[PDB]
Parts: sequence; C-alpha cells; structure tokens
Amino acid sequence: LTPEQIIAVDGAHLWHPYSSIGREVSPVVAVAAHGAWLTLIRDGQPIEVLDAMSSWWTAIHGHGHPALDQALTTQLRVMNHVMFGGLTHEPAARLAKLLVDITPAGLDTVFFSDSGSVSVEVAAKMALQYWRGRGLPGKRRLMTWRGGYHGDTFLAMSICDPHGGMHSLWTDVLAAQVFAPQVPRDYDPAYSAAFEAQLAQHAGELAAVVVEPVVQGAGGMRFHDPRYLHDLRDICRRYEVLLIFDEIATGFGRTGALFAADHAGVSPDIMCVGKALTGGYLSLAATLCTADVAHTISAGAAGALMHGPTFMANPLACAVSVASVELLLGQDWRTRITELAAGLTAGLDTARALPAVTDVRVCGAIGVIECDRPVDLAVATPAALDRGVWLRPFRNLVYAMPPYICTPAEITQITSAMVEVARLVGS
Amino acid sequence: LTPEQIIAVDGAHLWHPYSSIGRESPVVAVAAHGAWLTLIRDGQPIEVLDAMSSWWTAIHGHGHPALDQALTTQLRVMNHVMFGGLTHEPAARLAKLLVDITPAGLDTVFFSDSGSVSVEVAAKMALQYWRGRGLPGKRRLMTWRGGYHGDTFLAMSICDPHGGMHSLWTDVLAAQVFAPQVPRDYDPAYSAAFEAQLAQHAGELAAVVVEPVVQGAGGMRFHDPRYLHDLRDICRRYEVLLIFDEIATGFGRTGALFAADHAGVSPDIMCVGKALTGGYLSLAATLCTADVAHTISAGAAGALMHGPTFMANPLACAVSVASVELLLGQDWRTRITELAAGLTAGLDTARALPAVTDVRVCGAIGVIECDRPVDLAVATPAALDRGVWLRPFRNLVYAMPPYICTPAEITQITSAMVEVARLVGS
Ligand SMILES: *Cc1c(COP(=O)(O)O)cnc(C)c1O
Ligand SMILES: *Cc1c(COP(=O)(O)O)cnc(C)c1O
Ligand SMILES: C[C@H](N)C(=O)CCCCCC(=O)O
Ligand SMILES: C[C@H](N)C(=O)CCCCCC(=O)O
Repeated sequence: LTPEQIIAVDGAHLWHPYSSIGREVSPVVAVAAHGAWLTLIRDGQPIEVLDAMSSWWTAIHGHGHPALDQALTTQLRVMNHVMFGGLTHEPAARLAKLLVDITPAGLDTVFFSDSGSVSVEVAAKMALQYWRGRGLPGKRRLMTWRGGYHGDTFLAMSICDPHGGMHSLWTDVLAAQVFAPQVPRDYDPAYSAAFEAQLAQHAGELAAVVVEPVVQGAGGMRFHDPRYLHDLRDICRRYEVLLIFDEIATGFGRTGALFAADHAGVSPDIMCVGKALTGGYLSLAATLCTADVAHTISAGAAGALMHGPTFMANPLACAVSVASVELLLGQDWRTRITELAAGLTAGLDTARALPAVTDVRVCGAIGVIECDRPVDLAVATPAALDRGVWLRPFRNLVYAMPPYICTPAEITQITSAMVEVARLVGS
Repeated sequence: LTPEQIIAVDGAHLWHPYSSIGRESPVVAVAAHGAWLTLIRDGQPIEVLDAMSSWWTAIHGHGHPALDQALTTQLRVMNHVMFGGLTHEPAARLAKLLVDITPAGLDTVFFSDSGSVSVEVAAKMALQYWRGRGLPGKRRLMTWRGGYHGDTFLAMSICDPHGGMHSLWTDVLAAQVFAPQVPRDYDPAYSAAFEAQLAQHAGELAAVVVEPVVQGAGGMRFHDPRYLHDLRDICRRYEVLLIFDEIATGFGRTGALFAADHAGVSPDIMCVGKALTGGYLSLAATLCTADVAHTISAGAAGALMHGPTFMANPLACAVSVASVELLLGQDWRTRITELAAGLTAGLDTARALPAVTDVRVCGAIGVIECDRPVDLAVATPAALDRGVWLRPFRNLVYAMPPYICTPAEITQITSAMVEVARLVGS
C-alpha cells in the first residue's frame, strides 16, 4: 500500500486511541523505524524524525537494535509460541529469573500477561484473593492518591484520578475506591500523616494501596519525593494493607534508577511492569509478588489464581525482553541516564522564561515543559515535525521520554523542538 | 538453560495459569514446528502433536514459512510505532482484511493486545453508545449461562456464575443478567423466554454478549445457529446492542469463516483474537458498525478513551495479515470439513466407554464429555505416551487441532483422546 492508500483505509476503518472516528488528528503515516529515528511521510515525502516519545515510552534501546532483532529471529527459528497451561520454556524461565533478580527485594514470583492494563487487573486480583485466603473478604477496596493512571480496563480505571484523569466520565459506573489528595512534589510530613489517618479509617475494607512510584505519568508527568514511598511502605505494614507499585512507566531505568522504588529503597508486596520490558518490540507485561502473597493467595478456601491469558509468557515476547534487559544491564545504564537527564535539563532551561510555561522539570530520561494551557496538537505536531522531531503533547504538557541511545546532539535537537513548540503555544 | 535448570527456575519463580504456586509440574517445551511440539519427557526430547493448537491459536501450525517470513520482513523495516498520532501499512492491511471478511456492516476496527481487553473495549463501546443516545441507564450486560469471555474483572462478570471458572468471585463482580443455558437443539420456547426476560430489563441493558454457536471455556457446548438469528431479532426490537465474542470461534474454526455466518447474522460489535495471529503473538480486535462508531463519536463524551500502549503493533499485525491471507488463499472450508469428518470417525468408539456421556464435533473441534472431572495427572502422561499433547479441563477431553493436520495425525489425536476417556472410567 502507498501512503495515500494507507491514509484512505485508515480514515475509513481504523479507530485510533483516545479519539473519535470522523472529525478525529488525522494520523501521519510511518513507513520505517531505525535506532532513535522514525521515517514518516509528510506531504508525500519521507522525512526522518527523532522518536522523542520512545513510541509511548517503550523503545529504550531504539528501534531495530541488532541484539533485539537477533533475539527475536533466533527464537522464531525454534519455537514461536506454546500454551503456558501445562508447559514451560526457556525464554519464560530466563526472563523470570532476570526479573526477580533486578526488581526490589522479596519479589520472587512472576505472573506474565499481555499488557500493562491486564497486569494491573492481575495485581488487584492477587491482592483481593490474598485477603480472601486469610478469611477477610471485606478487604476488597483499593486506595490511591490523586493524579494517578493505571490503564484502561475497568478495574484499572477505578484508580485513575476521578476528576482530571482520562477516565473521569466513567466514575459513576466504576468501583468506588479510596483517594488521598494529590501527593506533593516536595516532602511534607503532614501529607503522610493525613494519608495514614485516612487509610486507618478504611483499613478493614482495604486490600491494597496502589500507586505509581516517584513519577505519575499519564496523569500529568508529576514527580514526588521518594520519601513518601518509604512512608507508604511503613503505613501499609502497620495497618496490614498490601502495597502495590505500578512501574509500567517507571521501570527499566527511566527515572534514573533501575526501578523507581529503588529511589526509596522500598519493596512493594506486588509490582507491575510493562512498556519498556520488551524494548518496545512486542506487547508483554508482568506482575510480581512476594512468596508470602503467592502462598497465601491459595490458602484457606481461595484455591488457584484463576487467570490465564491465551498468550501468557509468549516465547517471542519473552525472548526479546530477555535481550532488552540483558542489553540494559550489560552497559553502564546509570551514567547513560544521568547524561540524558543533564542533556534534558540543559536544553530545556530556556523554556522557563517563555510566557506560557509554568514549570520545567526533569527526572532521569523524562523531560517536561508544563504550559499554562492545554497544548493544541494541530499546532504542536507540525511544529515539532518541522524541526525533525516526533513529539506528542498531552494535557498541558510538552514532554519527551527519549530512547537511551540518543546522542547528546540528538537530545539537544529534541529539547530545541520542545522549546519551540512551547514558544508557539504562547502565541 | 538445560531442561532441568528451566524446571528449577520455573518451580521457584513462575506462576502458571489457573494454578496455585508450589502446589500444582509443567513439561518443558524446547521446539515447535508444524503441528508438532518437542517436549522433554523423562529427560528425552520427544515430538508430540499439538492437539490443542496451543490454546486454539496455531491454526496453520507453528513456524509456518509464510508467517515466519512476514514477521521477519516487518522486523527489518519497522518493529513498532505508537498508534497515537501515527498509522502504518500493517494496521491498514489488517483492518481492510478484517472489515472485508467479517459479517456485513462491521466496518470499524479497534485493535488491542488481548482477548480480554477486546471484550472490555466492546463493553465500553456499548455503554458509551447509549450514553451518546442520552440513555446512561443502559449499562448492564445480558448473556446466557455456560459462557466465557476472559479473565479481567469486567470480562469475568459475564462468565457463568454458577460453575464457570470465575464462580468464586460472584460477590465482588458486577451483577449482570443471565438467561438459562442455551440448549443444543433449537427450541423456539427458549428464545421466547430469553425475550421475555430481556424485555423486563431492556431499559437498563447496554448489550447482549454471547459466544456464537460454540461456547468454549465454559464447557465446549454447541447450540443451533438459529438461536443467534433470534438474538439479532430480539436485540433489534428492544433496542439492545448485540455483541458476538468470536475470539475462540473465528477464522474458520467452526466450519464457517466466523460462527455468525452459520446464522447469516451480523452483531453490532464483534471481538476476535487467538487465531487472529496464527498463534504467533498476542493481538485482538473489536469491530463495530458505522452506527455504533458514529453514535459514540457524536456523544457529549466524544472520544473513546482507550489506547493500549502496543495498539496495532506492526509485528503482530504483519503476521496476522499473512495468517489471514494464507487461510483465505486456500480451500479452508473443505479442509475444516475433512478435519470434522476425521474427528467424528476417530471419536465414535468413545461413545461406548462407561464414563462417557457425549461425543460431539463441530468443524475442527472434537469433544468427549465424561461423567466426572478428568484427572490431568492421569490424562497428560497417557496422551504423551501416545505422542499427543492434550489438556483436558473440567469433565472434557477435547481437541482443536491445527488445520494443517493430516488424516493420519487426526487419527493419532483421536486415538489418544479415546484412551484418556477409557482411563477416566477406571
Ligand atoms: C480465549 C477467550 C477470551 C480471552 O482471551 P485472553 O487472550 O485469554 O484474554 C475471551 N473470549 C473468548 C470466547 C475466548 O475463547
Ligand atoms: C502505560 C501504563 C499502564 C497500562 O498500559 P497499557 O499497556 O496501555 O495497558 C498502566 N500503568 C501505568 C503507570 C502506565 O504508564
Ligand atoms: C497509551 C498508554 N495507555 C499510555 O498509558 C500513555 C498515555 C499517556 C499519554 C496520552 C496521549 O498520548 O494522548
Ligand atoms: C484464557 C484461556 N487461555 C482460555 O480462554 C482458554 C483456556 C480454557 C481451558 C481451561 C484450561 O485449559 O485449563
């Protein structure tokens, strides 16, 4: 199909995410991706632009990395997929061993699934089944703080920010969960004391606290002091409420630590990972839990964990994930991310002086220009493309989560485009 | 890793589906090619038939050269890009194929990453539809018993609450409306009763959701396609949407391209998955009519706020395009008829077995139903001894073999199935 043909079929038959159909955006045709770069069709002509978004925060080693391509083709040659019901295999074993070794201590059990939203559903199921296994089925609600996002399936939606979150129109049909106020950027003991007070009054009906550690992504690219996670861990411990960290966006080095929990030295009872898990090649996610959680879940009268995605532990997805994680661990990723952060900080600093900019902030390989108004994609997208960068703002944010392989020059091209988008926003 | 090292790691760290940890032992798989798996039995690698098609996905068998090549072709040009703001050739080629081969009127495609997600998307579409019509009270689902629709919490709510796999969770799930178990043979009184029950709930129902013709994970039950014609009629007259979940029945499995085709009926919304990718990669899709898509988009809500990270993944779409074209490029209907005949002929003798209550076949689906639960500890090694990978569940010994299975291979599969049933009764 020609780009023309692709656009026609697309307009007629494809529903895009977070969109209407008809009077929708109008997507740009992508025809190739290599390293940090996408080949897009603009006015009938192919242009090369930097994938500043890492393809929604997944392509940490860039596209078509030789190690990941090879890992995929090697597995393809021997075994594409077998059912995980009754069978196991090397890629599943290798990936699970890697995951339990690099995640916060105590997470020794791995349940694979096909997507981040599903892994969150699995996390909640683990938490609820845990308490059923202890003969306390009243412990069935979740608690979180505002500003959060945990995916788009219906249980996941129930812990999305109920007022400004993308799922706010659904609140009347969602499970009603417990929400603490927005966690602040700077550490304030009074906030943690209030969180504890609120949790204490609901402790008998709470299965778990569920939060994104350090960085809240889709809810506003907000950062908070890691010490709050230390307080959550302690509160949950004392009141016997499970602690769940959703690291689907923060995992695999993105915030400057291997996992954002590591900024706090905290181990949750349950953890979700996804997105950058496969290096952005294929859909895969995982839910990890402690031995105590795993063993209790089938205690009393609860029985087996009745979850089993058809493509659970897919050998192809697991094999590229093994390669992606090994590639990350086999380099000095900590210095790499530090250099990326310094580059983002340096390149975004001029945005602070722009009239429509309210904040500039960087955490690891995350760079954010917060604006005083919602960012118009119709203006932003071509402005970024004109400067050789693929950017997709959302809410009032011009942000990047670039591939780890970006050179300092490429980072400066990305930040330059961001600043120019923000400049255009304010005029 | 060696097989023993894999077993060690697996036992320590891997949670398997529908199981407990440290109380459930998996067999190591080291290769798969065509209709055969290479498994490790007592230290020896053996080749056995994938009678389950790896949970009903591997319709062209494993490592089919056309599908392998499609994947490797796409890998060299573009592994993945975000579907937010971008589009691409594999998504367009796949959407065009699916719109063309599905029941008439299904012209919009929302891709997702798994069957259960595609079901939640379908439900979201149905609820958002009625909101766009100013009827937000229409928010419950109706289905019939014996059904299965996945494992996420909304999907669980339309699993049969009495004896379906999610039955222990009834007290926490959304309470949906359940009609009685639909019978095998057509009885118009069943439809009239379904209508009567639906009528009293019509003002609060967004949709009827069912598996058409074959109910899979809820018990491998078959029903007359005329029931689906009745549901189309009832939904039309009472203004309730009709959703067909064809995640198990799609792509030829029941003898028609989609099971809905047996009834000559189109749902308003349709889910597909599993065999969509030929069993290579996780992918699913939710299709809807122009009416549904436009009504959603014209509502105050506006956008459908759903967007899986790996939505319309190029690699998954590329292998699916190849799998679908490979199916359409051959006489699949004759192939399935031949498979059905082979299954019928090979399972016939099981009818006489003392613990067997029914034998039934529908397209490339063969079922022995027993009078008691089937013990995997007896069934699994028995079948492996006969060169077949079988996974019974509940009281069912069944197969959903790759379409490429030879008559000899089908003979081998059915013989193992008969032998497992024989052992159940002793
Ligand atoms: C397998 C299946 C699903 C869910 O698929 P997963 O990939 O396991 O989420 C949903 N509905 C039906 C009818 C199925 O057979
Ligand atoms: C992206 C994301 C999810 C869910 O991801 P999908 O892959 O879209 O299902 C969940 N939680 C967080 C924090 C995320 O960033
Ligand atoms: C796509 C995935 N579900 C995700 O969490 C990222 C969404 C956050 C950005 C919203 C947008 O780009 O429109
Ligand atoms: C979601 C799951 N893979 C599925 O729907 C098919 C499995 C149903 C059979 C249940 C078993 O084999 O134990």
